[PDB]
Amino acid sequence: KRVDFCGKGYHLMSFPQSAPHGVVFLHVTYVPAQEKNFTTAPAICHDGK
Amino acid sequence: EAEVQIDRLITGRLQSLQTYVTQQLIRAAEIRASANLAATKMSECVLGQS
Repeated sequence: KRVDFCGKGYHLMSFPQSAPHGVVFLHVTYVPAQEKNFTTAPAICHDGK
Repeated sequence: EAEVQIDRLITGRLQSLQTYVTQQLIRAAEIRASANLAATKMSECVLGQS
């Protein structure tokens, strides 16, 4: 849940692999794109509520 | 005798330099640890919520 600890972006899982004198992690991340603009409001008034 | 005096001076100065280098190495290790902690805090508390 901590940001920028395993990979860059939201985290899904990881797989380890061995090395001659170490370990190599393969992290699977998730990255959004293809945005829009829209228009927003914080709340909606109706019947005084 | 000049070889003897120069040898004494050289070995003393070399020992002092070695001690200084060792102290610098220890300080560098400590500073590296502190900077790693600072980088972790900056990356996790600023770009997100803890």
